[PDB]
Amino acid sequence: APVVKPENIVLPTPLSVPPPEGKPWWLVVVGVLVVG
Amino acid sequence: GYGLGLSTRTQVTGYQFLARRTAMALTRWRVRMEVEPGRRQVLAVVASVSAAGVICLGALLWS
Amino acid sequence: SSRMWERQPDGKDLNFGVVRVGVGMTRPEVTWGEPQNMPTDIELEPVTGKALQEFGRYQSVVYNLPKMVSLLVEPWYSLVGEREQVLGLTRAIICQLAFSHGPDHVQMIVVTSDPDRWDWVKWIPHFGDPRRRDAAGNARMVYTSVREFATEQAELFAGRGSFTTPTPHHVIISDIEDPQWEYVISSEGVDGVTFFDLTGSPLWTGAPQRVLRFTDSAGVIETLPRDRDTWMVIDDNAWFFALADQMSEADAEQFAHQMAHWRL
Amino acid sequence: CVLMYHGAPALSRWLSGIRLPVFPSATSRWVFEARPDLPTTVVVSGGGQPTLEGPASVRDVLLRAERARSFLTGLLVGLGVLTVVCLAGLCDPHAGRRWLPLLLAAFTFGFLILRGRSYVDRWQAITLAATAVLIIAAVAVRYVLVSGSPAVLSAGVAVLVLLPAAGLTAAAVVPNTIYSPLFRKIVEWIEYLCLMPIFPLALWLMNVYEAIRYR
Amino acid sequence: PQAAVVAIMAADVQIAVVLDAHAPISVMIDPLLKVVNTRLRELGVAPLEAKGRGRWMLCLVDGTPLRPNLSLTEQEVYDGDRLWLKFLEDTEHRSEVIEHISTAVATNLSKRFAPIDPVVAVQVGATMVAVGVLLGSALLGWWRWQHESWLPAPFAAVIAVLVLTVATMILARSKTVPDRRVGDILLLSGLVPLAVAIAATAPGPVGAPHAVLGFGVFGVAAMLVMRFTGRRLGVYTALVTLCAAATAAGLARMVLLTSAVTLLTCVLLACVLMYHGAPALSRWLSGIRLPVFPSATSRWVFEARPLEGPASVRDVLLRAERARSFLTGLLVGLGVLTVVCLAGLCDPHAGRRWLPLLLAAFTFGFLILRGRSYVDRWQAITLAATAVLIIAAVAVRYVLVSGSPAVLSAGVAVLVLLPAAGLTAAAVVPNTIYSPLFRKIVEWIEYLCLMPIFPLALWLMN
Amino acid sequence: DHQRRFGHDVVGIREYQGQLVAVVTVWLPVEAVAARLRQFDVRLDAIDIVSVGTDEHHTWLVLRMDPQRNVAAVAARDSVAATLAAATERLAHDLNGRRWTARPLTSSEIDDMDATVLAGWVSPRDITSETLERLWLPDTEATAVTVRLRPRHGGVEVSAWVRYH
Repeated sequence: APVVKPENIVLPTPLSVPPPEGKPWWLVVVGVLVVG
Repeated sequence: GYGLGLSTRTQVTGYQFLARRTAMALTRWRVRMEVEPGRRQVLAVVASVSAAGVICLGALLWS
Repeated sequence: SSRMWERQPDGKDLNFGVVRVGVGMTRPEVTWGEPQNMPTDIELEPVTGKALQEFGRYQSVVYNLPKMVSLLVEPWYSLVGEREQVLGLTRAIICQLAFSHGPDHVQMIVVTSDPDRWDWVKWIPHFGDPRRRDAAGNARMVYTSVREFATEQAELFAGRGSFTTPTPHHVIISDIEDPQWEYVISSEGVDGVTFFDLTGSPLWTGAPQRVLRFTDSAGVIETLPRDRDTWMVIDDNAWFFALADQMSEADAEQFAHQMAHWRL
Repeated sequence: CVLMYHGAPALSRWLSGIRLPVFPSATSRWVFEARPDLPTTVVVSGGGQPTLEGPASVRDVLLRAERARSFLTGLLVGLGVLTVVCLAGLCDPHAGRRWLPLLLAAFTFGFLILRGRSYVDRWQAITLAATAVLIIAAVAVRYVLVSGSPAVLSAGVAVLVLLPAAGLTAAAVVPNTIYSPLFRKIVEWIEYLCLMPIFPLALWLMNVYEAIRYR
Repeated sequence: PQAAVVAIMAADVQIAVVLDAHAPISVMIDPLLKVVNTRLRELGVAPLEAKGRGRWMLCLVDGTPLRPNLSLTEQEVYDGDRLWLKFLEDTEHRSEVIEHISTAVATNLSKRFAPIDPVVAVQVGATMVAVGVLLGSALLGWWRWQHESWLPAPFAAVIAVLVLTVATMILARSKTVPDRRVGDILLLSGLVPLAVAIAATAPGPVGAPHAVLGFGVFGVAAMLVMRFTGRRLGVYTALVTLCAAATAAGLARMVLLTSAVTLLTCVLLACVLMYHGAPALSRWLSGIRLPVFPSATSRWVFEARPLEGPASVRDVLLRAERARSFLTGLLVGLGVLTVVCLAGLCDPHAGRRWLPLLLAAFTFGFLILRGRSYVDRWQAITLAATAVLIIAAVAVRYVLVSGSPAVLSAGVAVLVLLPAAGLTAAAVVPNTIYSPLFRKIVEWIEYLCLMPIFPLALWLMN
Repeated sequence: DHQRRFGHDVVGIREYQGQLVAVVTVWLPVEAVAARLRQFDVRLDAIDIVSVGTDEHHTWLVLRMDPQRNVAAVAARDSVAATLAAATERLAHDLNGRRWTARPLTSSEIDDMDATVLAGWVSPRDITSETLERLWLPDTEATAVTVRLRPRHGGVEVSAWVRYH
């Protein structure tokens, strides 16, 4: 007769990533000045 | 997630990754992806285009 | 491989009283241990998180395996749906039991108002009554009414306790639509006998865990989700259970002409 | 078409109606035990056979993949024909500015014939290889037909008889031999190195530089 | 009632039986199995068995199973048919599921299509170098046609000798595989530059002497490769047919000063005579004891198998395969010759122009005779194809150089209507059934096309 | 040539440009042997009824079968000879059972049959079906009478001829 076996397998842990905070408003002013 | 809702840049790269992985699954029939020549040669295309642009600017400076 | 299942409560008893009824999902033998240390939902990376969601969703089940009904856990079953769906399933059940279980372990009864649909069962030795003999051999245990029970031997038992083994396990099949069953059949049933109510009626349908309902024309059985191991109901909501292994009268007759060849 | 050879897998994904998963950006619920039930294929005869169960909606991926393959094969064939036709624009003999389109042809040859490594289906690979050699064949026949120089004739017949013979020798040798990882790496890099010049050279062919040099 | 006598086969045995033609197959399969098992056990042959799970079934010899609920009759079993008895292995199993799109794509493609492989790669290289060397040889021929230079002939000779030695070395060293067709492709490819090298040595302006010399030497080489190799002989049969006709024309233009029309009408006559003679000639050429290399069908029978015994079977099969291949090559060569002569005859700007159009129509019908008569699919298709190409070639030969809307409209109209009629004869006509008498009358009409050619051949000769 | 096969009888075969075999049979028999030109797989070239006598009344079937029209059948079988031997045993067993018996000839007896057919002239007849039993009647020391069946189309069409002395 055939064979069958139970098993237990832990799934791996997903990756983590810090959400970007977003650049402050003066940085945009500085960028525009630099291009100017 | 229908419609034109907002998306984060980490999702933009996540989609572009799944697009490249699907393209490699399409042209080749392997998905082991530790190295990928697709990127390398589209970078070579980018080098071609940027070199043509640069020489076009270098041509502009003559009068 | 015929008639190779065994009475005794070890080993084959895991499949002695159980019948394949269809095909459908089941939970795998691999058990998915929790993905511990899940990041918080703002830190969770979209791709790997979604992929793991899909893995848990789809590797939750094996698709298109045999779906089983245990005869030892319900006092009866009642079959709700179209007539030929119900009949085809019933013929399939009968032939499954006839192949898998010998006449000395399982005996069969059909109580009907339409014996032409049941004329094929005469060949199957499990319908042979060992007590009455005729020219053709053993008497066929097919009756045209519940009142036509001149047995009285399957009707002196007590109420039934669901198994967790009687000498023959009688399987009585009814499509007579007679109010007289509720006299010899209480709310709990008879000890060594399981029943199959064709032509689903409010008398037999008083337990949704016993009702196998053809919801789609192809023979999609819905019933209650049961544990793969204990056959016990896990939750009360009716859900997809199986697509029934319906079988034609000609195939049943052909199998019966095969089974009639043997006497062991 | 040079750009399009790099877009051809992505476009063949997109036209086949494969769509990559949505993302749970803000919904914050990750566990769904919905266990999608079997679609059931009715036996096409209807002849009382039991119906059969397929696993889910995802069974259409098996159709969409075969469609994507058929799109991709179509793309590569079409781009092949276009690039051969475009490299038929090399009419005049190589004296003057005319070695530049010949050089461009050589570069896009080398690019395609290496590009074939990336495509594993035999008709996509053969489509690229046949495109590559057809460039050289068309260029050579146009030189020998337009020009009446016997030296051009000798060069044309020489390349026509040697180059596919060299390809045959490469096909016989390469899959049996081992090679050094360094040689393998330079046989990668020769692809990129022969790919890169084609846009500057193309702008030389349009004389974009001279017009922008003087307009 | 109707009962059909049929053969049945199983267990490397064939038995003949009479089956109750209108009873369902499910009524009869079980005792037919018992009958077969009794007969096999009586023969000392190991009887049939069920292996694992599955079911017993009957098939047509083409492989399709019969519906068990249906009788013989309504699934079109007839008396004198053959049925094949099997135990079909159980088809059902769990359906797999790959939830990730990219992995599911990769696994389905890899499972279901075939990758490039070095076995294929060598054949591709051989094909491309064949195409290259035919372009080079045709190009040198074009240059010698245009210019009087003696120097192309050494180039053609040297490339021919290099590719021929390479082909010979591959055929000798690497004969061990059916990938010796690489060598066959190279040899086919390299006989052509040899032909143009010999042809270009003829001095003076190019013409008939160059043509007769090149076609003669190429046909001679194609005849030798029969006796030395005996492989891929249909294409060489077509080539030697074409070279025989071309050499006959070249000798007619050198020994005599005959006109082109006379020679084309001679060629057409030789064609229709050879079409009549081709099957007999093929059955002759079937037994020339050339080397024995099994072609694909014979190979793929001899993998399933080990004037008496199996050696007779092997010889009968190889002999038939050679016959069929010779016949197919002949018909292709004649088809080419027939269209090229009809194209050469029907100049529109000639006073006799009405006559060769009649020759075209007569030949068209005559070819359709053979097309309906000859058994092999690709020979009937050959005959039909050449018959159509007659019409197409003469139509274009008119309408290209005859600059008139009249001939244009006539050509394009017949060019679209005529193949639609050719389709119609099988598309609407029920299974192409006609009465035997009507068939024989059509055979009479297209035979009555033939004897008008004889005086017309005399009249176009003079 | 000769064979004994996995079948039941020994069978003589001759070959020259295709295979030849003959069966003897022992008033009128059935005419319907035309169907056996088209067996379940093989396709025979012709069925010829042959008869000779004065006294010495002998009656024969001689069969012609081209292997090259039958290659699809022969390829399934372990010999071309075994193929035609089986097909003639089929015809013999089909004829056998009635008052008339049938067997394949041994090739020695095939040469005997050829000798007796020779034993050392009128028109072929267009309409024949009634003729056979009276066409024996003209006075001769030897008559040979024979009928031919051939597959002109999906039917079978008939010709007969005779010679005397």
